Amino acid sequence: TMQRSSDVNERKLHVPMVDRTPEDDPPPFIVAVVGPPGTGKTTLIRSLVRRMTKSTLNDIQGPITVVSGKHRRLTFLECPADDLNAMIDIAKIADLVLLLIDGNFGFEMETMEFLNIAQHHGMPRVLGVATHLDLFKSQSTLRASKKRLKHRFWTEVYQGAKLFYLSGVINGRYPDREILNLSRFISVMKFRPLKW
Amino acid sequence: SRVKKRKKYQKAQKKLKSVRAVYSGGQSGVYEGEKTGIKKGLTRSVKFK
Amino acid sequence: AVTIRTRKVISNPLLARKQFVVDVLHPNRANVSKDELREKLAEVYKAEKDAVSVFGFRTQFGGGKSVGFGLVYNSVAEAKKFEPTYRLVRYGLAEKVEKASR
Amino acid sequence: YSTPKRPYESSRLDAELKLAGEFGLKNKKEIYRISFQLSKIRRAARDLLTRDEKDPKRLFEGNALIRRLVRVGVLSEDKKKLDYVLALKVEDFLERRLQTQVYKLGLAKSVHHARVLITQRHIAVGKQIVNIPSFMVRLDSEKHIDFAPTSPFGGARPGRVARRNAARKAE
Amino acid sequence: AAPHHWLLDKLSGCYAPRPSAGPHKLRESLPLIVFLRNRLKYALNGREVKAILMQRHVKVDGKVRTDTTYPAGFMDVITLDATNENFRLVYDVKGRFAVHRITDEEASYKLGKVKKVQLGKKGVPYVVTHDGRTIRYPDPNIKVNDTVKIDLASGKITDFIKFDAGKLVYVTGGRNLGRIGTIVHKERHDGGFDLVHIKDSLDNTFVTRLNNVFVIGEQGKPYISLPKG
Amino acid sequence: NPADKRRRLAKQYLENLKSEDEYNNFDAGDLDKDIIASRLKEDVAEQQGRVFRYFGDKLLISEAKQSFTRVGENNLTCISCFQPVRLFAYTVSKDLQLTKYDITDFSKRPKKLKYAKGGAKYIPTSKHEYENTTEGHYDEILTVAASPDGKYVVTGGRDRKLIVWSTESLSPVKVIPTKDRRGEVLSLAFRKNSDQLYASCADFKIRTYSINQFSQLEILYGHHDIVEDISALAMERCVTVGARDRTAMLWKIPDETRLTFRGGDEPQKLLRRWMKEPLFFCEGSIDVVSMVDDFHFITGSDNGNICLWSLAKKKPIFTERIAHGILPEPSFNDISGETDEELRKRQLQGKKLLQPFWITSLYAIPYSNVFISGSWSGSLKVWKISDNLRSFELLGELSGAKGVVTKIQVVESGKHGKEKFRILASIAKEHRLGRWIANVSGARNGIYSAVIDQ
RNA sequence: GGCCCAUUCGGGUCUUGUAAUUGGAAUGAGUACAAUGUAAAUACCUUAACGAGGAACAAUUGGAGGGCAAGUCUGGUGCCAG
Ligand SMILES: Nc1nc2c(ncn2[C@@H]2O[C@H](COP(=O)(O)OP(=O)(O)OP(=O)(O)O)[C@@H](O)[C@H]2O)c(=O)[nH]1
Ligand SMILES: [Mg+2]
Repeated sequence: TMQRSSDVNERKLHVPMVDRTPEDDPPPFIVAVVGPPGTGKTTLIRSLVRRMTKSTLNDIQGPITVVSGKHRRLTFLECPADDLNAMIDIAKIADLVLLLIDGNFGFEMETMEFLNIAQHHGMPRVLGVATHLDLFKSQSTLRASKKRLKHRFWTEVYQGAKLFYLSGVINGRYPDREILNLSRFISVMKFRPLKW
Repeated sequence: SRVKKRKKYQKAQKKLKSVRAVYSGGQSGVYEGEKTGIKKGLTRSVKFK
Repeated sequence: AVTIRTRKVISNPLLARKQFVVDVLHPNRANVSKDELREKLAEVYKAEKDAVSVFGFRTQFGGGKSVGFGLVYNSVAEAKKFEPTYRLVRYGLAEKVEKASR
Repeated sequence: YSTPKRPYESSRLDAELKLAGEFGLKNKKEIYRISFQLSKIRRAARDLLTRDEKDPKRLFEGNALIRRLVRVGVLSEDKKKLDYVLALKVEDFLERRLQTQVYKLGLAKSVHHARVLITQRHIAVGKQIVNIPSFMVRLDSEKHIDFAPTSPFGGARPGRVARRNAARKAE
Repeated sequence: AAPHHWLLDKLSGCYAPRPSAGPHKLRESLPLIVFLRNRLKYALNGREVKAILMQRHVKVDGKVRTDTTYPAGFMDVITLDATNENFRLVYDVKGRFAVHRITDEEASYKLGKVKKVQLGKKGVPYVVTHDGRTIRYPDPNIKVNDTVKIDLASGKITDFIKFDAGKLVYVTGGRNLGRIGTIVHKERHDGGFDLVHIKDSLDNTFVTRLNNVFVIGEQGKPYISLPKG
Repeated sequence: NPADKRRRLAKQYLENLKSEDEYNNFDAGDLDKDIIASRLKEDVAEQQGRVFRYFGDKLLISEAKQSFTRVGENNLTCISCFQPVRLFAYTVSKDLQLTKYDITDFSKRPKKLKYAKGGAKYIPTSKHEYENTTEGHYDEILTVAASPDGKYVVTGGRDRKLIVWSTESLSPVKVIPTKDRRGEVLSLAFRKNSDQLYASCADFKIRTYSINQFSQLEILYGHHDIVEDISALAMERCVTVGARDRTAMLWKIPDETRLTFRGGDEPQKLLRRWMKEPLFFCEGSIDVVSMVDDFHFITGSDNGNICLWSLAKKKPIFTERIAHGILPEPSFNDISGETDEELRKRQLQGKKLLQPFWITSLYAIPYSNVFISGSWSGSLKVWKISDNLRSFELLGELSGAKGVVTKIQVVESGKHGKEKFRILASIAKEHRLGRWIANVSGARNGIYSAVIDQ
């Protein structure tokens, strides 16, 4: 087990860089919800802020900063889905990315373009969120496309990123069980410092 | 994986006709002749010791 | 054309009932077609179509045969008494839903 | 199954080449599986020879082993001796599979035609359609390998290609 | 989770039915659910055996006693009204509950081993049995381990079988549980291994206790009918 | 001694398995199952009926009224009869004709009623194996079977069809093909007092049908040559025999399981058994059956054996080696082609090429004590089975049937102690499957009826 | 013309090839009627309809060796060597 201990203790070592993020009052972590036009986003930002702050925030606009932890607060904003320019800007400044994927349609070039722009400008943390799981009667094809989306997402982010599965929308927004443990995934993310 | 071994066995048993002389099944029709030549100088037989 | 075979027919006077095992035979058909099977069972035995019932269907591999469990009643009222409520929901007339809470 | 001792010597490679080509096998795992359990069989029969005559183990397990080997069909009815179990080998075992047997009975034109007939379900031993090619038919199921009655090579209704061509030629 | 006496197949379930309290003990009885449902199979599940218990077909010991876990112990004559089912259940030779079918003149009574005779209160002689039928006034010569015959319409003792050397005895208990033949030997010790010993096909010998044995008749004439093979 | 050690160790083994008559002998599970047996219904079809008609020596034999009604049909093949609880009979030929008879006029020859003749008109216009739904026979009808209730006769042959005809008009009500290329039917038997037919088809297959529902019940597989004969009684068991695999199987048809019975007579041990002090030998092909009762049956072989088999013994209980004689050897003017009788006698090799007659028809009267065997020896034989059911014995012969006997069965008359039967036997000059038969010695294509009495 | 052997010269052998055309059969993944199963639903089992030519309905991984330019670089006893 000594060779295992050496080969595992080796991959703790990384390039020692500075942090430059304070520990007393850190800024609210910028969460960017990124999707092609027609999936999640609004409904998703509304559901997350309703679970987080007990406040029905109908008709969102702009960045939305809420407190979601004892010391972690975070800022919600949404890219306009047609603009590559706003896509590029929030790729360059976002810290967490909720990557909306229409799981019925599949992968799409807007989320692929965001993934490549982020990968070249300093890849932030990415949690993929696959919606539209109303495929057919076939729970078999639900599971098949589930696995295929997870593997294709794993080739674009590190192998072992989190793809999250949202069920159908019920009464204007998502199921609060799913949004509860989605916020449980957002609450532990352990951000690492970028360079730019 | 199956068609590859079907077509590398057909290649192998076409190469086997080159090294040995393969029993093809006997005389087909009328004995036409040797069809390829008769060498009177070559003896392809294994001598002892 | 489906084919029917009853085997091991016993009588239960305590439950006012006659029960047996049902070899159902459908060469080049899909399966048992349970309502049509209750029709065929109710005409091979006496009338009592809302008092004949089958529940335990297992088709063997490759089709053709299926073994079920057949029980036929006299007196449709006492059949309604003695049969369970889920089979009554499946076949007959009863429908009471459970209160959906917690 | 289990891999052999020296898996890459040239005699073994030409061996597997001849076996896979002569029996239409897909990879090495067919040979290795059937040879692994044949190794268990004749490794047992070796010990049954190393014990003596009138040993209870030898008498009962020997006639048991040769009778169930005869009923699998790799051993003929007259050789009821225990040294023929040692003379047994791997192609005596994979001549018994259904692909080999369909081709030898002549329902197919080659072992590859036999493999695709079996995997397209045109072949039924007895009552059930068998659909895997490595089936190890027995000496009683040897003569009921025939075309399935659910199949156009039996007597059934012709398939989608034939009926679509018939419909388009009727148009 | 089952005993050995019930003849219970293992492919049945997980929870075994504990009998409720009643006449006999837990360890020497079978309830009605394990009787009717999975032994002679008048039911298929607990719901319909409760259904026929609510219909009240059972007439064990001449009373109805509608209960699922009612502990029918030794020779309680189970009576079922439809198809005049009269069942006296005794022990077989390998420990189970062999339920013999009898007729009406035999199910009109039962018998019971007397346990103790008491001068309880107000000058009343007194007798108990394995179902606890406290019936009034037997003769003074009722020793322990004799056999009363209950009336089963009223409760009175009708006949009496005296326990002595040369009586046909039934053994329910210990490693002799369920044997018949009652004569090779008599040996009353002073506190244990005390009994009358029982023959076999080759007239072998056996040891038991007094309380684990009780008389059913005479050498050739028991008025109980017994099953055979 | 190794087989002695095998027997000894097997005996010790069974003793140890027993290890792992008293006055009380009752077992709880047995008596509980007997209570369920008292509870159940249908003690009707499943009688394990033993031999309850012990009358073999009783009736007369030697003075039967034998009428050989010759008919003008080449090579009659089968015979089907009927009795309710007027009697009709049925014959069928290689000339593609079914013929209905009345037989109930017992003291005289049968009476022709109705033809039904297929021919070249009924060849299907497809040559395709599942549109074989024509209304007549175009090739070689091999077997007829009358219903036990008498609504239908059902027949079939080498055109791989089952045509079920009505009785009152001889009309084809329904056609059921056997859906494959080799599916020629060779034997048909209804189970008694029923509407269920058991056909034995040359695909090593046994098909079963319900005739009044026009449905097929179950196909059951397992012989190794063509299933040359079939037999059934009131039970849902059946007994088939395939030809050259030398085994007879009996089928629990609901369970779809079987009991096999192989032959196994060897001239080495048989000639040694005679050598302890002889022209008898091994076996060719088990050919015909009839289930005598629900525990025994009898098989007719290709070397003239008649064998009696139980339900509880693999090897047969009783044999009878030569049952119709050995054939007349080919003449010296038709063996050799030399001039002198010495060389033409040397071309007979003595006794080495004398072949026995093969029993081509066997009929056990159901549950009775007597069965009838027939071949082309010219004389039917009647045998009775002894009352201990471990042997049979030749009673007498019925010598008015010149030709091959392609079918035997009997027709009953008279009450419980006084009885008379007419034995029908289809007589041809050619075996019912192929030709193969030379030296046609005065044969005629007829119906040999005999009236036996007392 | 392909193939095989061999350090060399050479030797041994034989129906073998081709992004050549072409033909009708087969069905399986998939898409799906159902019924069965089951408290109910899933799944197994049974199963009509559609479903192949780049059968594109588009399996990988690793290895061995070339060949090319009005191209580029280095060396130096022309046109070469690398
Ligand atoms: N069936 C289904 N519909 C959904 C789901 N999520 C969102 N929608 C629908 O998506 C519709 C489009 O509005 P939004 O989802 O807010 O659109 P968006 O994702 O913000 O994208 P933009 O239109 O570009 O702003 C809504 O009216 C929802 O009904 C889901 O999981 N299932
Ligand atoms: Mg939006």
